[PDB]
Amino acid sequence: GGGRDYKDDDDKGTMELELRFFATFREVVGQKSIYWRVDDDATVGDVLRSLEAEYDGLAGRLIEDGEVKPHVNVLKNGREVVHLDGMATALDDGDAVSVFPPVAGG
Repeated sequence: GGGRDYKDDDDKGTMELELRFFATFREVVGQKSIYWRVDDDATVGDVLRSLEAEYDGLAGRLIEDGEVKPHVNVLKNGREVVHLDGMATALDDGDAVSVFPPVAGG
């Protein structure tokens, strides 16, 4: 079989995630919570990787050097993945990835 099956219906193995945006990231998307369709294997890092490919207002500020970003507050089922694996935590179907832009910690 061929690759790229990032849709609903038929075999594809894509899951659906509630991507909750807050602060700057919220007004960029213009939406405070959405439901995206990525593959089941795709994790929080792939999600924000793809998010900038859509939104110019998210470009660069959600990826730093292949990880999420210093000071950016990104979450996963309410658990802020900056304290754990940001790029590849545990993303399953019906989940909720919450995101906040990088905070001035000095």
